[PDB]
This record gives sequence, C-alpha cells and structure tokens, in this order.
Amino acid sequence: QQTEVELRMPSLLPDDFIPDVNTRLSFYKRIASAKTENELEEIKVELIDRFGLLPDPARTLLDIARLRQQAQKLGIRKLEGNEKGGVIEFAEKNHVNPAWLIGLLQKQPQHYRLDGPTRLKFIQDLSERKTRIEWVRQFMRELEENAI
Amino acid sequence: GERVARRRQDSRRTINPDTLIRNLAELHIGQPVVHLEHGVGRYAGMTTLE
Amino acid sequence: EAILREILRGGQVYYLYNDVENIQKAAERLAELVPEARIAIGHGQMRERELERVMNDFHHQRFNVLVCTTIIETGIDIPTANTIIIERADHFGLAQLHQLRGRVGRSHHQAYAWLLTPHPKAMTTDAQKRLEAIASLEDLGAGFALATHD
Amino acid sequence: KQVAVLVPTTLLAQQHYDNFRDRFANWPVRIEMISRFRSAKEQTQILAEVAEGKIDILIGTHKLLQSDVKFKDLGLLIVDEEHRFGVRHKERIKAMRANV
Amino acid sequence: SAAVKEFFGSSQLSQFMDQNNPLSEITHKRRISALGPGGLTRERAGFEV
Amino acid sequence: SRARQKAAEKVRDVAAELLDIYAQRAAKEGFAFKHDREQYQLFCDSFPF
Amino acid sequence: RLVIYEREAPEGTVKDIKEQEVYMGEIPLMTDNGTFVINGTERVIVSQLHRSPGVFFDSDKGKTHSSGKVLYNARIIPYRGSWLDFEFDPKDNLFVRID
DNA sequence: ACCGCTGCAAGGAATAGGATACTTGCGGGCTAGATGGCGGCGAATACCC
DNA sequence: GGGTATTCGCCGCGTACCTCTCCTAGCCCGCAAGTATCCTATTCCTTGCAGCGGT
RNA sequence: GGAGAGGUA
Repeated sequence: QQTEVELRMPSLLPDDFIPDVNTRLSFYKRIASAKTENELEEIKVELIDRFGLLPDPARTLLDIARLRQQAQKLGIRKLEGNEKGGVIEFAEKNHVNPAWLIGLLQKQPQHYRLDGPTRLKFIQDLSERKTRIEWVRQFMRELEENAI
Repeated sequence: GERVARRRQDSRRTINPDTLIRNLAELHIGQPVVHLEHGVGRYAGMTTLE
Repeated sequence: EAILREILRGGQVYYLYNDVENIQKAAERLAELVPEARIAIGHGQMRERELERVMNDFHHQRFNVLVCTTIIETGIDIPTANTIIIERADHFGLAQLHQLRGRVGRSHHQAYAWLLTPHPKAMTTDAQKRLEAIASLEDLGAGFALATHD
Repeated sequence: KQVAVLVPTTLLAQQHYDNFRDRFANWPVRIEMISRFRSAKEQTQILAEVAEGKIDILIGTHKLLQSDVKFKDLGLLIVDEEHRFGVRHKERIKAMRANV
Repeated sequence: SAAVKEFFGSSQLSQFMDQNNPLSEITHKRRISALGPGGLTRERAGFEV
Repeated sequence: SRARQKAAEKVRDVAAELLDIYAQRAAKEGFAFKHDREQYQLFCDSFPF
Repeated sequence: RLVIYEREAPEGTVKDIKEQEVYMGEIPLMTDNGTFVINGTERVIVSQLHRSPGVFFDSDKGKTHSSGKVLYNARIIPYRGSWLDFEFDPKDNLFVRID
C-alpha cells in the first residue's frame, strides 16, 4: 500500500525518541495504516504528549505519510526523489490536467521531461531535506488543485 | 564448439568531432586539455622521462 | 612441487589468487613457473559466456590448474580437484579459510592444502592468530569447533 | 509446494542446478535456474513460469530477492551457504511468505 | 615522523644541553660518547676502553 | 563523490522490521506436509550411496 | 612519480605516469649553533664512537679452557648482513660460524 | 518490365560501466589504558673407559 | 655402570644527594578485495527494405 | 610510580 515517496532521507522513529521496540512498531503500524490527515494529526499529538519533541526523522516520517496520503487519492503510484531530481511514476488512470501538464512542460522543459508512458523526470538541486519536502508539497498541492 | 571469443575492442571512435582536431599536435602551452580518464587539465609542453 | 605432485597423480589444482586486476599476470607467471600444467583463469568479473565455459572445461579435465578468485569459496564440488594453493592467505577469515580448505578432498584420495603467507614478521597479529588456528584444526568434523571458535 | 533454493553465487547456482536436475531425473518435477548467466529474455520467461506455477524448484542467486520474483504457492525455502548473505537477505523472502 | 621524533626527542644520545656557560654549550656539542645504541654499556665496560 | 562522509543516521531501523517479521512468523501456523512412505522410498533408492 | 604499466601491452610499457609533491614527515632543523629545539628545550645530539664495520682479528689472552693458551679469532662484521666468525679450537683446529 | 542482388538501415541483444548491498580484512585517528661483560659455581650433559 | 671433562645457565657487581625529559593501545569507521543485483548508455549483430543490374 | 641522560662527594 506504500506508494513510496522515498526521498533518500531518513524517515523513521529513532531509538532515543522511543526506547522500547514494540511501541515503535505499534506507531509504525498506526501511521502507515492511517488514512486521513486528521488521524495523522492525532498520532502526532499522541507522540508529542507521550514523548515530547519530535526529531527530524520522526517529522520526516510523518510528512512522508501525509504525502503518501495525498498521492494515493491523486493517483501518483511512485513519487521518488534524490539530490539531483526525481521520477514521478503515475497510475494507469491518473488525474493530472493534460493541458496544464503540457503548459508546465513548455514553460520548464529543463525541469519536466516525460520518459516513458507514466514516468516524468524532474531535475532539481534538492540539497536540503526540508527544502525538498516543501518542494514536493507545493508540487503536489499545485497538482491536486487542477485534478480532474 | 570452439571459443566464441569476439570481445577484442569496442568502437570508441564515436564522439570524435572538431575537439579531437585530428591530433595536429600544434597545441600551445597553457591551452586546456580534456583527458577522458582523469578530467580537465592545462597542457604544459613535451618532456622526456625515464 | 605441489602442482607437480598433483599433476602426476592425475588430479587438478585450485590456485587461488583473489585479485582480478593481477590475475592475468599471476596465471601467466605460474604458466612459466610450471610449464607442465595447463592453466585457465576463472573469476566472477569476466563475461558470463566465458566464465561458464571455463568452469565447464574444468569439470571435463581440459586443464589442471585454475587460477581463481574466492568465487570457489562457496562450495563447488569438483571431486577430482585435490590440492588448493592459497597465494596470500594472511587476509582471509577463519570461515573463508576453512571453506577454501573444504574444496579439496570430496573423494577417496588424500588432498593437501597450502596456505602461502608472506614473511611472518610482515603479517599482522590477527593473521597469525587466524593461521595458527586454521592449522591447529585439521580433522574431519572440525567445521563446528572452528565455528564455535570464530 | 515450489521449493526455492538460494545460493550466494552463480557457480553454486549452476552446480546445484546440475545436481538437482540429475537427482530429479525420473519424476515430473521441473527445475530451473535464474541468475545473470540466464539471458534477459529467458529470465522473464522463468519469472512468468514461476508466477504461473509451473516451475517447482527455482535455484537462484540474490535475484530471488528482487521483488519481481513472485512465487505462486511457496512452501519451502533452502538457503545454502548462509554465511555470505546478511540478515536483510535472509528475511527478504521470509517477510513476503510469513510461514515458509 | 615517529621514527625521527623518537630519535630526536627521547634517545640515549639526543640529550639535554648543559647551558650555564658559553664554554659548557660549546664543549657539550663536541663530546664523543662511547655509549648509546650500538655501543658498550656504562657499567659493563672494562679497564681498557 | 564525497565518500568521506558517513551519510545519514541509520536510513532505516532494523529492530522493528526484524521484530515484526519474527512475530509474524511465530504467530500463525505453517503448512503441515503430508509424507508418503513408499513414494519417498523410491527417491531414497535413487541415491547411489 | 607513480608509473602505471598497462596490462595488455608486453612487459614494460607506460599507460600513465602521475607526479605530485607529497609531504612525508617533519624533520627537526639544527639551529645556527648545533642545537635542536625539540619541545621548547634546546637539546644536543652527541657524536658516538662505535665499532667500525670491517674485519677484526682479536684473541682472548689465555682466559678460557684453563689451558693457558691464546685462542685467536677473526670476525667479519658487515654494515648490513650476517657476521662471519673464524676461531681457533683449543686443539689448534679452525672453526667457522655465522651469527 | 519482372526478378535477383547488394548496400543500408533499423531493431533488439549483448556488453560496458556506474551505483548499491552482503561477507572478510586492515590501517588511521581519537580517545578510554638478536649479535661490546666477566668470574664463580654447581648442575647438566658429552665422552671415554 | 661410572668417573672425568666440557659446557651452560644463574647470581653478583658501592652509598648518599641534585637537575632535566619522557612515559598509549584499542576500537570504530572508512578504505580495499571478493560476490551478487539493477540501471543506463553504447556497441554489435541479424534481418528486412529500397535502389540497381541481368534477362 | 618507572626508564633515559647528566652532575656533586
């Protein structure tokens, strides 16, 4: 069920955050089985209540789960990324506006190139994990508003 | 049957354009040079070595 | 002497070098040291339709010595091969050394195993402790005591 | 129950293929090897046969863990020479089929 | 650096300078020691050397 | 290519993955194979030792 | 100057040859006088007086075997190598030993 | 004008090369931690009867 | 047997005082070797088509 | 606390 939003950055629950293994595993199940951003907010508040501050791996895990939550509804089956760019692997029937997609492709041909039927390559200097995260967030947010 | 050993070389003659210059050897000192194994350097003349 | 002792008996030799960059020179040099032997090279970094055919020829006795990497550490049987010669055995684990020693035998013959080393002041200390342990246990069934020592 | 034999090198893959094909040479059991020694056009044929459920013993190297090798009804795994694999390689198949 | 600093710093012949005269310095730089590495012992030397 | 760097910090956690794999293998019950006596004795007779 | 010989060509042929100025060790400098500042303390390395390599004919003057006889020997002491000792037995025999 | 031949061209199959993940070892950095004594003497051989 | 002789290894080698320098090894990480895989260019090989010649 | 060097009687 994980339409992976792997960005080659650590997204997990660190051992110092939650010491015992079983509570970590229970929260992994709870996060990856949650289907609404309201439920992810509930999990986040429960994490903050029972363990305090959320480290960078924990916040990356939660925002990756949120990105997957939006991507499962939209229709991106494998949104990927790295330091040099990334590949959007769509579904058989995605919900991207075609005229808008061609508009993006013609306004930035160096940052959007279709390589295959459902693979769109973007090339971006995503040197920072955070900046990559809001780049993906705004990309997908501008996608979902034009979804048909 | 016998050995099907035909892997002597691959055609590396591709991508040879004006850059190669057909090895005229008229380079002047300080002219930048690419050596595809190592990278970009500055040519500094002909020398003799043992 | 080891290679001639195996050739005159009719068996085959593993000669493990474990360095692909210089294996073509090690085999060419060994083919001058012992001209009576027929020598091939087998490692996992040459093309598939060549390694497969070399290791097929080795089964059918088309050559005696096969200068190999540790791709033969894994359990290749070849019952006629009864002499392994590990060229520089100081940097190998106990498990790897015993596995390499296990490739000879496999039949009613008596099989030797030479672990050539550098000058013993040039080895490290862990290499000395590993070699004095692999040479300490030479018995049938010593693969479990060696494991519970490792 | 579609035995799956996992060996940590291609020479072991080939030798175990030969030994298994020698032993099961009088039974209606189909034995097949998948590794880099097989081509790129017959590897997909082997995967199609296995997923269909017609190869009953599939001897392979680390190729047997690459998430595109789907067994129909896997009932036995045989990890041979396990001291060259690592933990992730040893539960990469145990995770998919839990009770193998 | 180890084999050079070990000889210069702490050896039997790389020794602390006597510096209470100009004479003491200029004659300590000109000693001819029969001891040290590759040489005889301070307390196992006979009557002849 | 920045090999010197120690990358990130455990890009993944293996304690939870291995614990869940073990606790799912130890939770349910595997296949109970049915053994044939005289159909396996032929396979034993194929062994030349 | 690290040479590289290529594998395909016959024995002795230079594929590449690289060169760089490598830093290896800091060596102490003698001052204007003869003194070394090693850790902030001026030290002096004293000249030694040792046995020169070569050949040395010697004898033990009637102080062995209680015979009252002198036993002449001859050492060959190389700068780098194994020494070679000849010596006389108490029966006027000539005997050789190494190390 | 109709058929055989050849050069060319496209299309997929090998093939290289880089990137990633296992095993093993080993060194570097930073921090817990062998050949210049000599006398005396009693015991251990080496030997000869 | 069993006494003599040669050799070998331990034990020993002055008292008191003053000044100075110099005293680190082991374990974790990142490199190397091997092995395996995927992924992406890049060359290579085979077969089918357009143009030209023989009849 | 120990090694190395030098010194006084």
